[PDB]
Amino acid sequence: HMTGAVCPGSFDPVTLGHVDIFERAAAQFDEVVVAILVNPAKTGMFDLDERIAMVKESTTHLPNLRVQVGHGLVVDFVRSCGMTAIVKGLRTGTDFEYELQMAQMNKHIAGVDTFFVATAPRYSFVSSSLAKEVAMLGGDVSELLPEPVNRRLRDRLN
Amino acid sequence: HMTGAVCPGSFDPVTLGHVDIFERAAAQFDEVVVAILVNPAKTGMFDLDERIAMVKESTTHLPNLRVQVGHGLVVDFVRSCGMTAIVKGLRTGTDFEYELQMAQMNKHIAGVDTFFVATAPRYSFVSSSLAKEVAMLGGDVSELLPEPVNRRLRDRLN
Amino acid sequence: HMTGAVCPGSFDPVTLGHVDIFERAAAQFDEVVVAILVNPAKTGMFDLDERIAMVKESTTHLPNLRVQVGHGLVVDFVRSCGMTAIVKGLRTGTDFEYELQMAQMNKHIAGVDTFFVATAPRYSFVSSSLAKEVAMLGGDVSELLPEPVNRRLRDRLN
Amino acid sequence: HMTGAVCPGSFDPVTLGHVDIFERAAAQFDEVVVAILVNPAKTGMFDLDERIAMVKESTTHLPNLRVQVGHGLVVDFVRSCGMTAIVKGLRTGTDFEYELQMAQMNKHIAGVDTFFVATAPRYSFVSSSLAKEVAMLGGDVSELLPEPVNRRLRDRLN
Amino acid sequence: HMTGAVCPGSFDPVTLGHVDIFERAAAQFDEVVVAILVNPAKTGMFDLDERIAMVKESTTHLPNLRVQVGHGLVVDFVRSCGMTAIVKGLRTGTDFEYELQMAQMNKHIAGVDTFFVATAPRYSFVSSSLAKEVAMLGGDVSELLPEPVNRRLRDRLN
Amino acid sequence: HMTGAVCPGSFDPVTLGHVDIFERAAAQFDEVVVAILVNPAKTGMFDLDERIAMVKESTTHLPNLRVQVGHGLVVDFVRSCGMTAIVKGLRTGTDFEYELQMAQMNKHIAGVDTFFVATAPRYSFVSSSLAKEVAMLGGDVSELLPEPVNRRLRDRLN
Ligand SMILES: CC(C)(COP(=O)(O)O)[C@@H](O)C(=O)NCCC(=O)NCCS
Ligand SMILES: CC(C)(COP(=O)(O)O)[C@@H](O)C(=O)NCCC(=O)NCCS
Ligand SMILES: CC(C)(COP(=O)(O)O)[C@@H](O)C(=O)NCCC(=O)NCCS
Ligand SMILES: CC(C)(COP(=O)(O)O)[C@@H](O)C(=O)NCCC(=O)NCCS
Ligand SMILES: CC(C)(COP(=O)(O)O)[C@@H](O)C(=O)NCCC(=O)NCCS
Ligand SMILES: CC(C)(COP(=O)(O)O)[C@@H](O)C(=O)NCCC(=O)NCCS
Ligand code: NI
Ligand code: NI
Ligand code: NI
Repeated sequence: HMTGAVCPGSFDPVTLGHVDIFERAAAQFDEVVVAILVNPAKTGMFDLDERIAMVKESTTHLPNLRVQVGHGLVVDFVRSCGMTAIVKGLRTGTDFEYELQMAQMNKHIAGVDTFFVATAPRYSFVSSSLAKEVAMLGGDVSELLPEPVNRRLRDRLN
Repeated sequence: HMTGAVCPGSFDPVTLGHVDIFERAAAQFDEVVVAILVNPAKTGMFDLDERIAMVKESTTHLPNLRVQVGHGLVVDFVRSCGMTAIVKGLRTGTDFEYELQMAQMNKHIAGVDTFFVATAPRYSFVSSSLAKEVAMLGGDVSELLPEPVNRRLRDRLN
Repeated sequence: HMTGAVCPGSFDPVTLGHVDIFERAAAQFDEVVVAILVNPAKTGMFDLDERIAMVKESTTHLPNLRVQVGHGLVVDFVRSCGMTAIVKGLRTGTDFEYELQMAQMNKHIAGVDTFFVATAPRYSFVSSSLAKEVAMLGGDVSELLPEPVNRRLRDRLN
Repeated sequence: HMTGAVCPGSFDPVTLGHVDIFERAAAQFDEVVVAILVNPAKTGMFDLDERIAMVKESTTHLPNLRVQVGHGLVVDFVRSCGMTAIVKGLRTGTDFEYELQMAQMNKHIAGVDTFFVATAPRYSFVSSSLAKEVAMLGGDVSELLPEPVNRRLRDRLN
Repeated sequence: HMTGAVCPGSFDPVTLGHVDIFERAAAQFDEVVVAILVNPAKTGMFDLDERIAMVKESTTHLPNLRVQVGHGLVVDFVRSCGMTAIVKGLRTGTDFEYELQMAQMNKHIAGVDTFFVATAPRYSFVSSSLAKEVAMLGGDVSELLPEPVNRRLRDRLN
Repeated sequence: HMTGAVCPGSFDPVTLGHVDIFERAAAQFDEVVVAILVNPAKTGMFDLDERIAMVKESTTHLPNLRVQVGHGLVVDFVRSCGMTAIVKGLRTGTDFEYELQMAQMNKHIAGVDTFFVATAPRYSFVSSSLAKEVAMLGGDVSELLPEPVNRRLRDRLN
C-alpha cells in the first residue's frame, strides 16, 4: 500500500536542483530514499561521509525522506528498499539520451521504472560539476546550493 | 497518505504505448486517472465516447485506474481529482521540448508536477497519428494497439 | 562605428521572453529594431496595429529601440534598416533546428548574421501560442507577459 | 547479388539536397528508385507530373536511377520494386525523431531497412518548403536547386 | 559492380545492437567488412585478439561478412577494401551530433559516405560500456550480448 | 558608446570554424577580444604561447580584434575588458546543452550575455580535437585550418 521512490546520484555536492527534485518526489510518494552512489573511478571533491551529511542537512524539511549509501547497481539498491521506482531530475545540460539509456537498462534488468521531472527554472543551470568549477575560481554560486554545502565550500577555500 | 497521478491526453485512439505508461503509473501511485481532453480544433477520428470506451476496455487489468473527461486546463482537471501530479510517456518521435514547456507552464500556473517515463521499446514507435495513417493505408499495426482498438479500427475500414 | 540588430518575429502577442531578448540586444548594440512580420497564412489573435502598440508600450525603458513592420523577407527588412544582424531568443520549446536552418538560409541569401540568446529562466517557458492557449482557458499568465499585453488580453475575455 | 534502394519523398520541388542523396544512393547500390509519394492533404505547389519531370531532368547523370510514383505505404512501394531498403537524407532542420519513428514503423510492418545520410554542408539548409517560401518573396535560391527546378520556379513568378 | 560497406568500431565487446546493424548491412550490400579499430588512448577490457574473436564467433550466420583490424584513419581502412561506404548504428544514448561530425569529416577527407541505421528496439539500449558496467556489478545483460561475449564475461568474473 | 564582445576558448589549435565566428563578431561589435583560457587539467597539444600566436597570425584581417590570455572565470575576464558579452560558435557536434548551461551560469554570476552564431557550413564539421586526431593520423585537414596552424602541424610531424 505504501508507495516509494529512490532518488539516486553521486551528489558531489548536492545542489538546489537536486533538492527541488527531492521535494517533488517527497510530495508524490509516501517515502523517498536518497541513494548516494560514489563512482569508484572518479575521485570527487567530497568524501562519502561529507556527501551524506550535506544531503541530510539540506533535507530536514522533508519528513518522509531518508538518506542511504548504495554500493553496487542502483536497481539492487532500489529493490533492497522494497521499491521499484527511481526519480531523476532534468536540467539545462542533462545528457538526456544517456539518462534514457540507463532508464531502459534499469527496467530491463530489474523491472524498475524511472520518472523524470524538470527542475525549477531558477535551479535549472546548476550542476555539481559546474558549481565546483565556478566556486573554486571564486565565483558566487551560493544562491544555487543549500547552506550546508555553501558552508563546506567556504571551508574548502579556507 | 493517498497518492495519485493523472495520465492526460487525446487518446485518438489509445495505443499500447499509452497502456504501458498507464501500467507504470498504476504500479507507482495509489490511484490513477486517465483524462481524455479533446482538441476542439483537431480532426479526431474517434468521438469522445468511443475514446473513453477504448481506454476503459483496454485497462480492465488495472483496478486503481479510472477514466474521465476534462474540458479546460489539464491542471484544473488534475486539481478537480484531488491530485497534483501528471504522468506523461516518452517515445520515439515525442516533441520533448514542447512537453518540457508544458510541464514548466503547468507547474507555474497550478503547482502541478509532471513525471516523464520512457515507453517500453516494443511500443516506442507507435503513436495515435502514425497508427491511424498506417491502418488507413492497409498496414498491420494490430500488435501495437489494444484489441478493443483493433476491433473498432477494423470496423472503420469494413 | 554604429552597430545594430533587428529582433524579428510575429509577436502575437509580445511576451516577457521577447522583452528579455530586446533588453539584451539593446544593451549590446547601438540601435535595435523590433520587426513585426506577419504570417499571411496564420490565424493571429491581435491585428498588426495592436501588436505594434503592445511592443512599443512594453519597451519604453529602452531608448535605443524602435518598432517597425516588415512585409517580405526578413533579410530585406534588416538591410532596409542599414543593418546586417538578427537577434533571436531561445526558450524551452524552441524549434532550434528550424532556427538554425533559417539562420543559414538568411546568411546565404543576404549575408545577414543571426545571434541566438537564451531567455532568462523565469521567462523560458512562455511563448505567444501557449500564453494565448492558457489565457483563453482561464489560466493566469500575467507574470509572463508585459502589462500592456495583460490589459488587452483581459479585454478579449471581458 | 543485385542491391537496391528507394529514395522516397514528396519532392515539391526536388532540391540539390535531395540530388546529393540520390547521388550517394546511386554510388552505393546497384539500382536506385526515386519514389514520389504525395500527401493527399497537402497544398503542393507542383503537380505530380511536374515533380516527376523535375526529378528526371535533374538526375540524367545517374544511369542506375529511375523515377516512379507511389500511391500507398512507402513499404508497399519498396517491396513492389523488389527492394527492402530506403535511403533518407538528413539536413539542418530535419525532424529526426519523426524520421526515426517512421524508420522503426517501416521495419516493423514490412521488414524494410532505412539508411540515413547527412547532406553535403553546402546543401544542408535547403528544404522544399523553405526554398518555395524564399523564392515566392523574391529571394535567390537558385544555387540550392537544380536548373530544371529554377526554370519552373521562374515561370511561376513570370 | 560489387557493392560494399565497412562497419567500424571498437567493439569492446561487440553487442547484439552491433550484430543487428551488421545484419542490416549484410542484407543490403554485397560484402561487409567489420573493422575493429582500437583506441590507443583507452585501455579497454578486451584485447584486440579477443575483440576480433568475439565478432567472428558472433557473425557466422552472415556469409558475406568478414572481420579485420584497422590501424589508422577509418577512411584509409575503407578505401583499402576498395569501398567508399561506412554503416553505423543508432541507439538510445548515441552521441548523434558527434557521429554526424565524423561523417562529414570522413566525407571531406576521403569521399567516404556514412549510412546510419536505427538499431532494433530490443537492442536499442545496450552499449559496450554500459553492458560492461552492469555485468561487472553482477547484473544480467546476457539477453543483450551474443553468447560468445557472454562466455568471456562469465570467465572475466571467474 | 563603444560595443564589444569576447570570443573565449581553448583554441588548441584555432580552426577556420573559430575564425568564421571571430569574423562575425568583428563585423557586429566595435571591438572583439579573443580570450584564450587554458584548461589546467587537460594537457593540450600546443602551449599557451603557441595558441596565442596561432590566433594572432590567423586574424590579421580583422582590424578591431585583439588576443589576450584569461586566467580564471571567463566572466571575470569579460568584465575586466569593460564588456558584458560573449560570442560562441555552433557547429556540427557542439554540446549545445552544455553551452546553454554555461550561458545561464555566466549570466547568473556576472550579468554577462552570450550570443551564439552558427558556423559557415564549410567550416561546420571541424573542431580542434577532431582536426588534431585526423592530422596526427596523416589526414589532410589543411582546408579547415588557417595556414599558421597548418604550418605548426606540419612541424609537429617533423
Ligand atoms: C549513480 C548514477 C545514478 C549517476 O548519478 P549522477 O548522475 O548523480 O552522478 C549512476 O552512475 C548509477 O546508477 N550508478 C550505479 C551503477 C549502476 O547501477 N549502473 C548501471 C546503470 S544502468
Ligand atoms: C491533452 C494534452 C495533454 C495533449 O495530449 P496529447 O499529446 O495526447 O494530444 C494537452 O493538449 C493539454 O493539456 N490540453 C488541455 C489544455 C491545457 O491545459 N493547455 C495548456 C497546457 S500547458
Ligand atoms: C517572422 C519570422 C522570423 C518568424 O517569427 P516568429 O517565430 O516570431 O513567428 C519568420 O517567419 C520570417 O523570417 N518571416 C519573413 C519571411 C522570410 O524571411 N522567410 C524566410 C526565412 S529563412
Ligand atoms: C513520403 C514520405 C516519405 C514523406 O516524404 P517528405 O518528407 O519528402 O515529404 C512519407 O510521408 C511517407 O512515407 N508517405 C507514404 C505513406 C506511409 O508509408 N506512411 C507511413 C509511414 S511510417
Ligand atoms: C573507431 C571509431 C569509429 C569509434 O568507434 P566506436 O564508437 O565503436 O568506439 C572512431 O574512433 C574511428 O573512426 N577511429 C579511427 C580514427 C579516425 O578515423 N578518426 C577520425 C574520425 S573522423
Ligand atoms: C574556456 C571555455 C569557454 C571552454 O572553451 P572551449 O570550448 O573552446 O574549450 C570554458 O572552459 C571556460 O569558460 N573556462 C573558464 C572557466 C569558467 O569560466 N568556467 C565557468 C563556466 S560557466
Ligand atoms: Ni499510500
Ligand atoms: Ni559604436
Ligand atoms: Ni551486385
